[PDB]
Amino acid sequence: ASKLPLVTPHTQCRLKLLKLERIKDYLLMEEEFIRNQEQMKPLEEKQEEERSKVDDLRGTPMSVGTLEEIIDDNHAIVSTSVGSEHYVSILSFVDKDLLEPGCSVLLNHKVHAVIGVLMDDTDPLVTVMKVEKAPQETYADIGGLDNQIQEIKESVELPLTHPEYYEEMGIKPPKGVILYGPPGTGKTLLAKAVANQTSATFLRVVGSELIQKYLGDGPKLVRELFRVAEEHAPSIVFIDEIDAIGTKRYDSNSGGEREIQRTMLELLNQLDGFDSRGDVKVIMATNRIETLDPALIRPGRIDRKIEFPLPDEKTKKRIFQIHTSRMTLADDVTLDDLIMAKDDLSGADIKAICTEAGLMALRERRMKVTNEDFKKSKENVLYK
Amino acid sequence: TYSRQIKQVEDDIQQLLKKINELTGIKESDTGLAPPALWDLAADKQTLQSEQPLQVARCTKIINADSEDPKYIINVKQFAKFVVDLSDQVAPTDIEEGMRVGVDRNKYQIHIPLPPKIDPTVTMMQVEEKPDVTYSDVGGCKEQIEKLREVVETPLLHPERFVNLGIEPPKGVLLFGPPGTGKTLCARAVANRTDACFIRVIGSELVQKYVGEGARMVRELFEMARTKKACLIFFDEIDAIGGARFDDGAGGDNEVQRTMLELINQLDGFDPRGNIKVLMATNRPDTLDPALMRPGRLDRKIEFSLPDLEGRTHIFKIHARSMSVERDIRFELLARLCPNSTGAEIRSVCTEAGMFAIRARRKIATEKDFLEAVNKVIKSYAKFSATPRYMTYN
Amino acid sequence: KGVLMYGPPGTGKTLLARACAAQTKATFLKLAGPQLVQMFIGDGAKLVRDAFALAKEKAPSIIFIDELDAIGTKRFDSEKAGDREVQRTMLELLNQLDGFQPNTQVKVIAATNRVDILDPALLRSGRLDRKIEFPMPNEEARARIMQIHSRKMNVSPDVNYEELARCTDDFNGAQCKAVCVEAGMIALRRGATELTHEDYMEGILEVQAKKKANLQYYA
Amino acid sequence: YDRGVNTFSPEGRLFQVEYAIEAIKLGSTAIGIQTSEGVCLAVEKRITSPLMEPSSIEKIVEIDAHIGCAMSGLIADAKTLIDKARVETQNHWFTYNETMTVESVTQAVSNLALQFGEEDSRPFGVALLFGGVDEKGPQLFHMDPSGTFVQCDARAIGSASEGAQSSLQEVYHKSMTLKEAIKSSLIILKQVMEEKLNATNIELATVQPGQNFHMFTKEELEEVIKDI
Ligand SMILES: Nc1ncnc2c1ncn2[C@@H]1O[C@H](COP(=O)(O)OP(=O)(O)OP(=O)(O)O)[C@@H](O)[C@H]1O
Ligand SMILES: Nc1ncnc2c1ncn2[C@@H]1O[C@H](COP(=O)(O)OP(=O)(O)OP(=O)(O)O)[C@@H](O)[C@H]1O
Ligand SMILES: Nc1ncnc2c1ncn2[C@@H]1O[C@H](COP(=O)(O)OP(=O)(O)O)[C@@H](O)[C@H]1O
Ligand SMILES: [Mg+2]
Ligand SMILES: [Mg+2]
Ligand SMILES: [Mg+2]
Repeated sequence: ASKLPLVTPHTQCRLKLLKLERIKDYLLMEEEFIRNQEQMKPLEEKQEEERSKVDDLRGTPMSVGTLEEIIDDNHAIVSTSVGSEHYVSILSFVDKDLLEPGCSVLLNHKVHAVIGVLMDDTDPLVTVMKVEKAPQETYADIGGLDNQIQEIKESVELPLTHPEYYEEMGIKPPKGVILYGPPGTGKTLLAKAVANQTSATFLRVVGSELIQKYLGDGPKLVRELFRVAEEHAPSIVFIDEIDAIGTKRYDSNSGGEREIQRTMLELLNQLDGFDSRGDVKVIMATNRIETLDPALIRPGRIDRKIEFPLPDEKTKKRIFQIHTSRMTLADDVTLDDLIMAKDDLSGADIKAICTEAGLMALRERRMKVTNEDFKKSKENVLYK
Repeated sequence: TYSRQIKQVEDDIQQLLKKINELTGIKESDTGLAPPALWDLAADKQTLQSEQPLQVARCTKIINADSEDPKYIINVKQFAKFVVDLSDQVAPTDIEEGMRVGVDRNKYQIHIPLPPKIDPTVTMMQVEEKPDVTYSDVGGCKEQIEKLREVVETPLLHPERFVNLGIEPPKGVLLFGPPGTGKTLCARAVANRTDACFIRVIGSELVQKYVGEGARMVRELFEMARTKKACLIFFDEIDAIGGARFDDGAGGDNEVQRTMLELINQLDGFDPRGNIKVLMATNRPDTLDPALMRPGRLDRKIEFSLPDLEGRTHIFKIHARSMSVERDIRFELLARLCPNSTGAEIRSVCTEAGMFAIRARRKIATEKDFLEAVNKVIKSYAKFSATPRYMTYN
Repeated sequence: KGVLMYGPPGTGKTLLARACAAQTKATFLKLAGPQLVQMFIGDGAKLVRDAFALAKEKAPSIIFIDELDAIGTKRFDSEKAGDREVQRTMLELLNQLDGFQPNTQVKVIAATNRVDILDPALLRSGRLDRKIEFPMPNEEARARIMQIHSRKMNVSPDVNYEELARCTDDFNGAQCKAVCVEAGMIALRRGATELTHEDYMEGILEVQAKKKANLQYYA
Repeated sequence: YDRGVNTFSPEGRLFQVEYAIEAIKLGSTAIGIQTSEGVCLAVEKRITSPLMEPSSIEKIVEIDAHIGCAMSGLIADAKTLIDKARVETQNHWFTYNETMTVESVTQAVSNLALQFGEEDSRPFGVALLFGGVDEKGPQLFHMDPSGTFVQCDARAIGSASEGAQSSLQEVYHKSMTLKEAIKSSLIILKQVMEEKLNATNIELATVQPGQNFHMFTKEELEEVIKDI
């Protein structure tokens, strides 16, 4: 376990041979070094003798406790599960480093003395807000954008994969990335390919669900959220639809906008706090970019501002080609009549038409998709 | 040449490490304990010595005493209350009232006094650790650096020049301007340079769900503040913690105002904080309450505006000192291109201007690379720019 | 029965209380504003009757309240929301102060700055009897207060507190105190030992706290 | 949140005219020097495009045969005031049969400079240098978006104004000559300018007691460039 971190010749050399031969002699020295201790000091088994001596110290009714202070000379005040706290002492098999206020520990039944500490059963919300797997396909699924994708790899992926380029430059990566445009323009869709691509611990949160009914529960949820993001790894925090904190008012919130405000203040701390931040990236996305506070949008808090335009028609045919790739297209159709049907159709619109047309074929048990499928299909999708 | 001969002679000793280190005893990965090779102090003696003579000594809280006699009045967590006594090992001196004491479970007598409650969420906002921000790095507002630093550290580092002159130094100071101007970044150089308890406070963390709840947190903060001799209390973004009182009709924003009034009381009146210096910083000061803005609480009043030309050039020389560039560029040209601009924007231009050299295959940025930063950051992001309604602070 | 001081907050309201605390050799008792505010219910109420019961025991005793507006907020009718628990404690303040079974043993000194906040039920006639405002010092008192705080400094007789209080209008005792300390620091910056008039003149400039923006284009 | 346009500062002064003090800082830099030999004047163009015609833009424009001006800040607003000055000279000559003096021009524009409001709309984002030769010889003035004006000897106005003033006070004296004053100016111009100096980046005009207001062109100009 972490015996020798050096690998640097990386060849067939007498260097890499003599490494092990040295460490060979040291590990044999450890073997026959400890071998004499039981040869001339049997006196025990030492594999379970001292171990069950510890387990003969500690009783089987192991009560579960929680720290609240520390006095260094192995005694402290520890809170009971009832609440009536004590002033017990602490053992020598307690390996006194994992002791923080509020931690779960192991106590005696009788004198309630601090026997051991307890590993904490994670947290329900960490898994809830924690994204497990890659959602879907890569960046090749998107099509048409091809410029800001270089922007997203630029601020996000390239800092991860090539931390040589910033160092030869004498520079750090940009901090904050924001995404804005018309709705249905693939804003979340790009983040799915990011969540495909990355190996970092990924988090995703809607801007709508920040708001609470309890006072300060929002900002508390923020503080523990950034706690979770920082405590894990090179992490990617995504926020969708952050305008919804400013647009809609809900009567579940006891406070009005002057609690929403305080929520945005605590978040505004967590972007640009004086504390050492660490390796957490921030991707934001919405459609109403003009509405929120520009104080969150200052450089220092967000560096990169990324608009998503409406698709041009030669990109539209590409998006049709993507959403018609694996499907049994009957050759009755022409996609170019389908392009100019709406002047300002989204990429959600194309897939809506395609999938709904597949629903129309599955009404008639068919396998291929004909022209009138699209004819009545856009009647269903667009006009209502 | 000896391809397998290095690999298996490598591998049998990489395994033979573990094959006898299991015969040492590090194994049986636990559920919360310690290394078996370490605990052996409490092995035969303290196992029956720190245990079998040792009591539990349940901790309590004193109500009060009475005259002529000990006849102490104890209090516990949930249960009833007793008339109790000392031990012989302690004097009745430090058995003052309202004090936590360790007390046996049988005779119910006092063993040792205890420190009172600290409420560890307040303990968390002690920083314990310093950032690296140099006064060299906040260059451009050196008069503000001086005018602040003469207030902050000079009595702490020299408590004689104020005394022998015969003046009491001020205690309170706010810092304010538009965002990104170097308020928080400026505070980090103080937390760098300092030595005493630097207890930071962000006001939205005081937003509680119960009533009076943050108000007691204020009190406890000043309790452990008065324990220390000299202590620096930091206040970030105090507009959440209070604008003013404006109440009309149904009581709106009632709860915040009472905590603000407690903050007033802990600052001024009736044998105060003494040697406890405070430091606020806001974005928009215009919202703030006048009695809060009364001196004796917020004496020094430091503005942070944009640098004139030379501070901006200096900020170019701060963020731009450590990047591969063309040697023969000039920054004064760029500062001419950035009239109304913060140093965060300057840094952002530095970091983007590197990325231009990172775009194709260049190692060092050029002047026209900087120009490629200027129009994009300054003029293409000019829809947002966040500043001008904060110049008026609305 | 019941004195109330109100006005601008820099007028010195705490200062009288700690003065009279030195004056009388009686049971002085003080209160914070939000001190009578608890998470649970009725604890502030019991906390009230403990204080008036203890001050009931100490028959020579006066009670001080600072910042009554924390609790003394005027009532309102509203559905769906609206606090009550503070107004409970406000009600035992009203009755337990005055009403059924009165007494003449305690004297009440209250301090606030804003009056319109207050429920007029505590401003009746006899719960709070003598309501006095604290105006701003006219000019001569402004000379007098910086004359007070100018005591523990090396002062060369370069001072004209009449000039100082005339060139300093619209200030309070806190600000006039602050010119004294800031002149006490400017002279330390120039390293001088005694004080001159311009030290005060510049201390005024710092206490006023103007925004510098390049104005030399007048007159 | 929206104040009125006639709102005084808490410092006392204003907001919007004070913002026009900010606005003129973005303009191209300009240098005029009053020498007893005569007043020289120079400005850059801030050349943008190769496809741009360069001579379509200028900052030198004259009012009379002994009065020219130099503008900065905003541009399109200034020509109104230029027209007012020219009209003013033609009134003064029309009724007096003599030339209006340069200072009396300057006050006449400066009275116009602060007249906006909400009766009978906003201030002006320009910065003006006034060259002329009256009976008191060479004259050079500088006015304000506040309408406050002054006589200067060598004033640098624009984006690099304050840096050029420092480099200007060290080199100016009362006994300058015009030929050294021109080259002296163009050195500082070449310093503060972005692009490489040529015969197209800048333009000049001088006024003499002897001859009229004359504007230079790119034939007599580049000799000072090669002989900088
Ligand atoms: N350029 C595109 N290429 C392929 N599919 C697209 C494109 N744009 C949008 N879509 C389809 O539209 C759907 C909606 O994408 P997404 O939700 O990311 O857009 P959005 O702008 O984030 O929507 P919203 O504005 O509702 O958040 C995606 O599942 C995607 O398949
Ligand atoms: N004078 C300066 N020199 C160098 N960098 C600066 C300066 N002022 C601000 N910055 C940059 O601004 C960023 C934010 O600084 P800081 O957090 O202090 O802003 P602020 O003035 O506190 O406003 P806010 O409270 O919104 O953050 C820092 O990353 C720093 O790089
Ligand atoms: N003679 C005086 N008149 C008025 N104020 C004074 C005088 N002497 C000192 N002061 C100032 O008055 C302040 C008293 O605080 P105070 O104004 O009572 O707070 P508040 O009124 O907001 O409770 C002191 O801090 C002191 O600096
Ligand atoms: Mg979406
Ligand atoms: Mg900050
Ligand atoms: Mg007071």
